[PDB]
This record gives sequence, structure tokens and C-alpha cells, in this order.
Amino acid sequence: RFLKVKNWETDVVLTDTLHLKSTLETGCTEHICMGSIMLPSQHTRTKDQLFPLAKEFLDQYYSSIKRFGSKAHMDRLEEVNKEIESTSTYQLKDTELIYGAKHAWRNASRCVGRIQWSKLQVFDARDCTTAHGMFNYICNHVKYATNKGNLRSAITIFPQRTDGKHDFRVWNSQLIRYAGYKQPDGSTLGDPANVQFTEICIQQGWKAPRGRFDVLPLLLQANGNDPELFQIPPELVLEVPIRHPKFDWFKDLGLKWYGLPAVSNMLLEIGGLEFSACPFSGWYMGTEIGVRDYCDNSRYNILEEVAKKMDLDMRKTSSLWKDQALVEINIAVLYSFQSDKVTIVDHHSATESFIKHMENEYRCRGGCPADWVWIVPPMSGSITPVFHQEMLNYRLTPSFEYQPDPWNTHVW
Amino acid sequence: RFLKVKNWETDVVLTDTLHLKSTLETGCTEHICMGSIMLPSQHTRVRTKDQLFPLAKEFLDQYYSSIKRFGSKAHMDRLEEVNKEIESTSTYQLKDTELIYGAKHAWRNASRCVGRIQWSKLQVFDARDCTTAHGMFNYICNHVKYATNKGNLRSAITIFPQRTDGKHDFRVWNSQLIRYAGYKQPDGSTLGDPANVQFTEICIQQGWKAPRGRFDVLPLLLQANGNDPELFQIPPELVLEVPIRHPKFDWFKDLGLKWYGLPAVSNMLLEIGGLEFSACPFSGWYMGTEIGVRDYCDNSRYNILEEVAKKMDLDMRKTSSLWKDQALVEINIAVLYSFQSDKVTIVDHHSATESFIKHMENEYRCRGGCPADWVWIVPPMSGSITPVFHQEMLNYRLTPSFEYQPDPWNTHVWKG
Ligand code: HEM
Ligand code: HEM
Ligand SMILES: Cc1cc(N)nc(CCc2cc(F)cc(C#CCN(C)C)c2)c1
Ligand SMILES: Cc1cc(N)nc(CCc2cc(F)cc(C#CCN(C)C)c2)c1
Ligand SMILES: C[C@H](O)[C@H](O)[C@H]1CNc2nc(N)[nH]c(=O)c2N1
Ligand SMILES: C[C@H](O)[C@H](O)[C@H]1CNc2nc(N)[nH]c(=O)c2N1
Ligand SMILES: [Zn+2]
Repeated sequence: RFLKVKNWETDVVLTDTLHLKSTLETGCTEHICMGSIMLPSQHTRTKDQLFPLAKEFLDQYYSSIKRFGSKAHMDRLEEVNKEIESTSTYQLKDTELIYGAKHAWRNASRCVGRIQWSKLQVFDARDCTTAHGMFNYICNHVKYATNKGNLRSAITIFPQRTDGKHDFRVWNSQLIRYAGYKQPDGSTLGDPANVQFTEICIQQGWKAPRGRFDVLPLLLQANGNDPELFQIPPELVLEVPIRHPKFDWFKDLGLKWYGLPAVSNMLLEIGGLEFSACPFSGWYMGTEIGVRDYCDNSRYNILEEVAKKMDLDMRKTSSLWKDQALVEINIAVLYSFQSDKVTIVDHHSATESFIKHMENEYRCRGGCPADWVWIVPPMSGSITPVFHQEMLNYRLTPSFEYQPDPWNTHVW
Repeated sequence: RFLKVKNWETDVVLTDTLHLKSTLETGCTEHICMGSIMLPSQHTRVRTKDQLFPLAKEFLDQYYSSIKRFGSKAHMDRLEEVNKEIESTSTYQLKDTELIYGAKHAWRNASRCVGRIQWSKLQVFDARDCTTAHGMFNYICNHVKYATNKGNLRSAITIFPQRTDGKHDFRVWNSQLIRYAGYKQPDGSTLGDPANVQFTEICIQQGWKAPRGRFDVLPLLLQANGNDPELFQIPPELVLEVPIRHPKFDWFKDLGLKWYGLPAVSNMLLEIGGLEFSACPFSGWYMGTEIGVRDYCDNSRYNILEEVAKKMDLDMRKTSSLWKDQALVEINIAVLYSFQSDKVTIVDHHSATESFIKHMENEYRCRGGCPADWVWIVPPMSGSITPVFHQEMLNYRLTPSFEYQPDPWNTHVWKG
């Protein structure tokens, strides 16, 4: 009940007590571990269930500010109880909303970048009423977060769900992503991961420039209405041309990527309240672009072309030509972002940062929920310290959760 | 109940029903996932007739189902015979056929093993008539010679007598049959394999004269029938080794690296129908990354990334040059090059993971499932350019099984 985790590279042993405060469920049982299931039913999302959730959240909020069991605490519990009995929901104080957003990041067990959790810039967009207003808020976020390459973490929080018919949703999975179109010859142009979304953009009325790296438009749904298209001003989208510090032919590949990773399709849960539109952003770890975006077989899948340009022996997999090109591709991404002075972290620094964060969380908080399947980078896993680090995965709230894609849900 | 797993690279979806036949625990609960804990208590291993009949019956039902004789008179007589042997003697003996079946299926059920496509072609050596440490040495030598096969490696397992009262255990004190010594220097540096320092000290204390080199093959330390272990040197002509060179880098040979060809795990416990075989060394062939990534490049192992990157003239001042990643690829190229050039069986992580995906799909269709530990199956480099990274996996415990056990020097009662 008081669990130990060991680091097998350093023999460091940490004692976790924080999991005992876990609310939500893992999907595992004592008979089967689902540790590698991408999105079990749990990680996706009445008057009765709402007040215990509010009480739990307010109790931890007032404990964090050392006013647990204080006048202010009891009065707020009273007031929220009062408001819930009446309105069947409630509204967060600005201070509680900031707390809940920072702690939803702090509790994101799949996030390696959480050492930064406390410096999040929270943009309260709860007064937004239309898609045009959502657009305005999202442009201001992008510009704030981008900061001429000196990226700053940010979240923008639109009005909470009420009855589920009045949902605010960003239909894009990230604020900035490249279009994907199926080809007449059978292949795919651009990002294959976004073929379905790119079709719905045209189906909703986009005029695609059918290129390879076309920044998708935003598809914004306010108050449960039909969603609307808006183009992000190009001057707000910081992109990096990808070149290599050795291979001069690298630039001829035509590669670029955007500076700002901005997840926009998740659900933020605070004190039982649900924020279905809550785009957040930080900065990339290099492997997200170079390993996953560029070399996944279901993505831009450039390995075969880069390997040819390197004149590697691609006859037999045992020459490790894939691995050799993978490393060079990732050297170039880091090289390019650093050259253009756009914030980026390599997987060695980020994972070392996370070990220090874990140490801090165990020491000051009693634990740190962590999903090893996601924390370990997708290349060079065992030469990063997280590979040898035992982690306990459990679900704390406030949290970011997954939600169904809107087009499946939207009553039109 | 059905359970579906998806491959996120190919959208293939599979349905698991085999998890219903799962007996042991995982360590996880609805409220915590222990999926990255190295040795949960549930994976580690004094057992009465009470709980033993149902373990034997479950195993024998499985066995006779596989041979299409479920409910036959042979099946019922065997159940009756095992029943009476337990109540009369408090344990029972496996037939040869049952032992072979159990050992193959313990491999088949090993959810952390990526090499399981080969599970049906295991050579089982019955050493249950062994009585002394000298006998164990002889059986192990024959295992090494057979499995090595001049570089054309063959999977094999040698099964020594099962536990009785836990006071007469057969144990191989080595974690692997062939491993290099590690020596802690007075200045704090380590000569040889840092992973084997403690075991090397035991061997030295037990009378081993250590050559004190960087690649000294450790002696076997063998315990029969609960007696104190005895030292034996594997005959060097039986230990196939591969000098490591690089196909393009001529200076790589001058690093002085070599490795042995035969990976042979010797500290695990084989569980079959509730019988516990505490000495069951088994061997296959290497996946390249086991040597080139873990053995050579772990900070806690030979840790040669620094020297290799130095010799490659890489930018080592900023980690974001990915000089560690670059040197790691070159080393793994060299391991695979060296083994193939010497015609010693090896498999690269691309081939092995691709084969495992095929094995896994086949197991879903013909068996209803394939328990798999993603944390262990995904290779320690280049994870997502292998197909297992994108593959959802269900981890559960089936028997027969291989289990961890405590290191014998922590539990042994010394006679002297
Ligand atoms: C500041 C630098 C940041 C870095 C380097 C970083 C890094 C990462 C990485 C590599 C992943 C793995 C996901 C993937 O591979 O697609 C991840 C997941 C995640 N990140 Fe962070 N992130 C950062 C900022 C943030 C912020 C600001 C938030 C929220 C406010 C956040 C919340 C999350 C969540 C919720 C997930 C996983 C979603 C899930 O449960 O599957 N991250 N992050
Ligand atoms: C034939 C070629 C084989 C290959 C390529 C292979 C590969 C591997 C690898 C790479 C691992 C994880 C290695 C690590 O510790 O980093 C593993 C684990 C394992 N292997 Fe296989 N293996 C093979 C044969 C066998 C055989 C013949 C057996 C038993 C009869 C076996 C049983 C196991 C078990 C039980 C584990 C899990 C150990 C644990 O739970 O920690 N393997 N294998
Ligand atoms: C803020 C941020 C920073 C960063 N450096 N990187 C990301 C993108 C990684 C990410 C985060 C997340 F919250 C969800 C998903 C997803 C998905 C779809 N699928 C893989 C499950 C990806 C986001
Ligand atoms: C037969 C075989 C083939 C192969 N290719 N490779 C191995 C070694 C991998 C292995 C197997 C095992 F059963 C246990 C351990 C261990 C350990 C100690 N600790 C890290 C958990 C390692 C064995
Ligand atoms: C903490 C973690 O469970 C531990 O480092 C595991 C990770 N995955 C592994 N996978 C393999 N094949 N071998 C290992 O030793 C490990 N170590
Ligand atoms: C099936 C498996 O869970 C899936 O491929 C996961 C593995 N680990 C991951 N880890 C990260 N960081 N991001 C991912 O998208 C995934 N995908
Ligand atoms: Zn689990």
C-alpha cells in the first residue's frame, strides 16, 4: 500500500504514497495489464455525482494554500454546495481554474515535460460565446505561446460543458497541423494522419491548396453550434525549414515543421466540471517530429528516401540503415530548430529533466504518476535514464482526458 | 468476455479470449498499473498437497487437450495415477511427454520474450536423474555443446530435479551459463562486466582463481540436492566467442571487444502443473541489441559509448548532437556484422519484432491470444521504427511459466 519504485541504473529507490489518493481507474486488473492500450474506455470521457467531485477538488485546493479547515475553506465549500443544489453545476474562481489547469498537467502520467507544470500561462476564455471569438482567443494563444520562437507554455479554457448539447469544441487535434490528401495514383500527399480531417474541412468548405505542408484551417464549434472555418494568420505560424549540419542534400528533401505543438482535442476535468475545448501548448521534444512525424510508416515515412540519399545498404535490415537514417533525421530537426532559435528539447535532456522532476515529486508530493510506455522516447530508449526507471501509473484528478471526435458526436 | 487489441500502424484488430484461462496475478489493480515494475512479487517464486491437485489437474487437462485426448481413458487414468501419487507421496512425477510439453509452453507463455515464434522447436534435455554438482556440470556442458552447434545455434533447455521440501533444491548460481567476470577496483572503477561483480566475488571466495581480465568467462557454481555449490570451469573449447569489428571502421577491432555467442539463462524457475524446477537453464540465440545496446552501452555495463564516440570524432559537448545515438547505432552494426561474418546465429531487432508480430497474430487465430509485455518486447533502440511499438498488447500470466526466484546466496543454508 506504500509502494517502492527502483531505478535499475542508479539503485535509487523512491516510496510512493500518492497513488492512495487516486480517484479514476487504470483499465488493468489483477488478471490482465492493459498498460499498452492506447486509449482504454477510462482515458476517454447529474446533480448527485457533482458535489463529491467539487468537495475533493476544493479540499486539495485549500490544502495547497495551507487553508484546509479554515473559514475561507468551509465558506467556499458551502457556497459551491449552495450553487450546485441550485444551478445543478457551478463556476470556478479564477484562482481555482488556474490551480486545476496546472494540476491537470502535473497529473498527466504520459507527459515527459511536466517539470515545467507550474509555469503554465492560463488564458480564461470562459466568456467566449462564438466561433469567431474562439478564433480570436486561439490566435492570441498562438502568438503568446510562440513568442518569436521563445516558446511559453499556455492553455486557453473555453466555457465548460453544461448539458452536452452546448459543447465548445476545437475539431482540430492540434491547432497547427499539415493537411493530408489521398492521391489519384493511390498514395498520400501531406500528412496521412489528417486525411479524414482534411476531407471534413473541404466538406465544410475549405479551399485546399493541395500541397504537402499546408497548414490546416481551424474548425471551431461554439455552444454546440455547427463548426466554422478560420485560417490562422500565416505570420502567427512559426515554421522551421529542416536542414542538416552535414548533408547539404538534406534541404532538397523539402522538409519543414511547425514550432508550436498545441493539443486541442482533449477534455480538461476539474472538480467534476468538464472543459471540452481547452487547447494547450508547450514546445517539442525533437523525437516527436523526427521519429514519429517523419518516420512512422503511417505518417510522412521519409526513411526510405533519406536512406537512399545517404547511399546506405538497404538490401538487408541487419545493416541498420533505418536506424542510421533515423539518427541523422533527428540530428537535423534539433539542428534546424536550434539554428532558427525555436525552443526544442532533445530526448536526452527531457528525460533527464523528468527524472529530476520525479525525484522532486516523490520528495515534495509523495509520488508522480507515470506511464512508462509513453515516457520512454521512441528511439534510443535504453540510453535515456527513464528506461531503467520503474514507474507507477495511476489516475489523479484534475486531468486531461480523451473524448470522441466531434464529427461522430455532433448532431448537425 | 472478448478483449480487442489494435495495431495503430496497420489498423489490424485482434480479439483475445485466452486471457480468460489466466490464473496468476499481474500486480496491477483497477487503481494502479505496475506494468513497468521489473520484478513484481507475482513474477517471483514449500507447497502442500492442498493446492497441488488442482494445479496438476489443470495442467493435465491442458496437456491431454493439446494431444486431442481430453476425457479419454488415458486422460482419466493419468489423473487418477497423479492423484494417488500426490496423496501418497505429497508430490508427483511428470512423464517425459508432459515435461517436454510443459517446457515448450512455459516459453510459449513468456510474455516478455520476443523470440517466441520458435517456441515449438525447443530441445528438452531431461536431467531429472541428476544427483550431484558434477552431474549437473556434465549435463550443462552437453547443453552448451548441443546448443552452440559450431555457431548454428539451437534452442535447448536442461531440466534438473524438481523441488521437494525446498531444502534440497537444485540451483545454478550463475544468472547465465556464460558470462564475463566483473572486478571492483580499489579506485572505484570496474574491470569487466559491472553486472557480475557480486557473483564474481562469490566465485573468488569459493576458490576461483580469477584471471582479472576484461572478458574472463565465469566458472559455473552448481548446487545439487540442497548441498553447498561447487565450482567448475566450462571447457574453453565449448565457449564460442565473437571478436567485435566494424564493417567500415577499422579502429573498432582495436577497442578489444568480444562477446559470447550463446545466451543461456540459468537462474529462473520453471513451473509445470505446480511442480517447481528451480534449475532449468535454457538457451536460444541473441538479438543484436541485447549485446550492442544493453551489454555494451548501459551506463551500468561496459559503457563504451564514450570511447566509440571519441574514436568517431563526434561532437560530444552538447547531447543534442545525438552523439550517443550515433555511436549506439555503429556499435549495433558492428555486433551484427561480427556475428554474421563468423556465421554465429544472431537476429537484428527489425527481423525479430517483425517475426514476433507474425507469431502474435498466429497465436490470436489458433490460440485465442498471445500474452505480451510491451515494456520488454519493444527493443531498447529505434523503438517506433519496429512494428511492435505500434502494437497494443495484453499482458497476463499463463501456466506453465518461467518465474523469477531469489538469488541463492541470499537464501542458502550453508553446510560448510
Ligand atoms: C513544455 C514542454 C512539453 C513537452 C516537452 C511535452 C512532451 C510530451 C510528450 C513527448 C508527450 C508524448 C505524447 C506523444 O508522443 O504524442 C506528451 C504527452 C502529453 N502532454 Fe506533454 N509536453 C509539454 C507540455 C505540455 C503541456 C503544457 C501540457 C498541458 C497543459 C501537456 C500535457 C500532456 C498530455 C495530457 C499528454 C498525454 C495525453 C495522453 O494522456 O495520452 N504537455 N507530452
Ligand atoms: C530463440 C531465440 C530467442 C530470442 C531471440 C529471445 C529474445 C529475448 C529477449 C530479447 C528477451 C528480453 C531480453 C532482456 O532481458 O533484455 C527475452 C526474454 C525472455 N525469454 Fe526469450 N529469446 C529466445 C529464446 C528463448 C528461449 C529458448 C526461452 C525459454 C525456453 C526464452 C524465454 C524467455 C523468458 C522467460 C524471458 C523473460 C524473462 C523475464 O521475465 O524477465 N527465450 N527473450
Ligand atoms: C503540449 C504538447 C507538447 C509537446 N511537446 N507535444 C505535444 C503533442 C503530444 C501529444 C499530447 C497529447 F496530449 C495527446 C497526443 C495525442 C494523440 C493521438 N494519439 C497519439 C493517441 C499527443 C503536446
Ligand atoms: C534464451 C535467451 C535468448 C536471448 N536472446 N536472450 C536471453 C537473455 C534475456 C533474458 C532472459 C531471461 F529469462 C531473464 C533475463 C534477465 C534478467 C535480469 N534482469 C534484467 C531482469 C534476461 C535469453
Ligand atoms: C523499469 C523497466 O521495467 C526496466 O528498465 C525494463 C524495461 N524494459 C526492458 N526490456 C528488456 N527486454 N529488458 C530489460 O531489462 C528491460 N528493463
Ligand atoms: C500500442 C502503443 O501503446 C502505442 O504505439 C503507443 C506506444 N507509446 C507511445 N508513446 C508516445 N509518447 N506516444 C505514442 O503515440 C505512443 N504510442
Ligand atoms: Zn497494468
